[PDB]
Amino acid sequence: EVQLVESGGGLVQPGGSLRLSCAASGFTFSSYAIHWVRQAPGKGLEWVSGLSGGGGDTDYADSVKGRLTISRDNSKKTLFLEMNNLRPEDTAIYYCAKLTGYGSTPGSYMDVWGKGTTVSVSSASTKGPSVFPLAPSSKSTSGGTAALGCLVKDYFPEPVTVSWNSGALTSGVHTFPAVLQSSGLYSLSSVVTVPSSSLGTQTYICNVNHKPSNTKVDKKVEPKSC
Amino acid sequence: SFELTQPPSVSVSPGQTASITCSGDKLGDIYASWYQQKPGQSPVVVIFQDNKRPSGVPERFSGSNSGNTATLTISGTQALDEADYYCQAWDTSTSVFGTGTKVTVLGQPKANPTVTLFPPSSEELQANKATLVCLISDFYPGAVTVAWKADGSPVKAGVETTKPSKQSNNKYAASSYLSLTPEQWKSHRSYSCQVTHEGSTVEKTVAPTE
Amino acid sequence: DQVDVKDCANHEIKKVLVPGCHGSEPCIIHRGKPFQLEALFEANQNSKTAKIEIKASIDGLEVDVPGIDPNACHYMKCPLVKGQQYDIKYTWNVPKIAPKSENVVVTVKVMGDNGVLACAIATHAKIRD
Repeated sequence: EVQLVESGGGLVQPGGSLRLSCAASGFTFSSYAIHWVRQAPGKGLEWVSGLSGGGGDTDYADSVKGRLTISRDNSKKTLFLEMNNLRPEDTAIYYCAKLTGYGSTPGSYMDVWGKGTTVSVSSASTKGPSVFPLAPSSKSTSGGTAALGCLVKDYFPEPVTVSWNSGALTSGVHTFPAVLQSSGLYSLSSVVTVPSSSLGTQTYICNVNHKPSNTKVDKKVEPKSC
Repeated sequence: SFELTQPPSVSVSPGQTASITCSGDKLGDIYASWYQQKPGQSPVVVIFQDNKRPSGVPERFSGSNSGNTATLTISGTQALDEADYYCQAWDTSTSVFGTGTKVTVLGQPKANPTVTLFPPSSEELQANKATLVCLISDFYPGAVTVAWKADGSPVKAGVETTKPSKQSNNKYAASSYLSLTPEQWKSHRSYSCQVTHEGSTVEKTVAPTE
Repeated sequence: DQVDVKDCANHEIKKVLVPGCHGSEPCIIHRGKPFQLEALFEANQNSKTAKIEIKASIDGLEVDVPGIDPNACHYMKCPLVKGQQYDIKYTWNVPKIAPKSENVVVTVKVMGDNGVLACAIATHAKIRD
């Protein structure tokens, strides 16, 4: 019944601005304080801002103080977070969270949280991946298995989805988590452990899709030749 | 603002009681709550006022705030309890969250990694760049140390290793990439990816090939 | 009897009694006669202090409420112990020249050492002779 729905995140250059909304339902919105809590990739929760039910008490964290402002529209049952003059470190997923009361006190707890919305701040710009073949080992393996794959390198932003043979092949496929480099560009690899006997006859194409850059790349991976 | 310090990780055997601690200068003067964030999901409260469990949260979860230390206590830990746990307390108007304690339940037996090392590609090399890829699969529990070697000697720069993720088999996977110039690649005779897990070192090697 | 107020904190205030008023019905404060007000609340924290802050409004316009003792520790047992229940009995003498009104919103916030102790708004006070 109780539901919060966030929106407004996006890829933004340093110094850019975003407006986050959190649309609530299933409770008397105005009777309850609602707070923002953010979480950088692979890190812990950081409290950002809060606001009493009446919009009376704005409170911020020293880190975001001056650049973020919080607000309510009670008729619309919605919490807002206007983020300006954004900084890379402000890159994270931003959750809104209902408190158990009208006001922040030591007893207060966050009883409900949205699914979150994602803010990314980077001097990077959207760039599709370069896709390189990882040809199968000439020595194969001790077993009759061969490992071939594709290297998805230098892409921004996430996500990239990799399919083999247009999704027909799902057996030995193992796409790996991506790595954020010094460049601020991402790179990932997908590998398919396949029968070594098939290499000559059977064709493997990897389908690398990057919705953000509106490009899909289809690389055929063949054994390397001298 | 005041800081709450929690252990970075707690590993527990199935059915063993886990004990996460949260310490602050004066926390017995205030109330402490606890949130559980399972990967890819939003946080959820499990203990709300030092010693209070929300209707719905399993009876196994308990709390305390004596000695300026708050203590979550999951008795009979199961594989469902396997998540990141964050304590929280109020510095007047500021919500102070703890560092985070990742609880792992050891339900699988120890599993050594499966290393796969691909050399640079003719396509990359033609682009005046060169990247070596070390893919790591099926290891339990989820901790690995990568070392790269060039002609059998430690390499430092270019190494961008990822973070142990969990596969659908509940074993863990990781990658590591070594960037070089085409010339550096050819100047040596072998690069190797040495993966150390549970005291056992698995090594794979590649070499420039005309 | 028991009066109705709206909480502006975290539900620490349990019951609020004003002699001879009831629920959400007009509650008549008389100029020049002492006004008494009892509250039952739960301490959300250890605190040695308790400061009362009043903001009140008369027909929509803010008003300085005078001669209010800000120290609540003069009216309950202090120090406060986290999780224990307390019974405050506050007495404020309404000045003779206090302006009469049929629309009165009063907000009372109590601050402690570690944060807000309690908060409530009351809309049903009426000032008369």
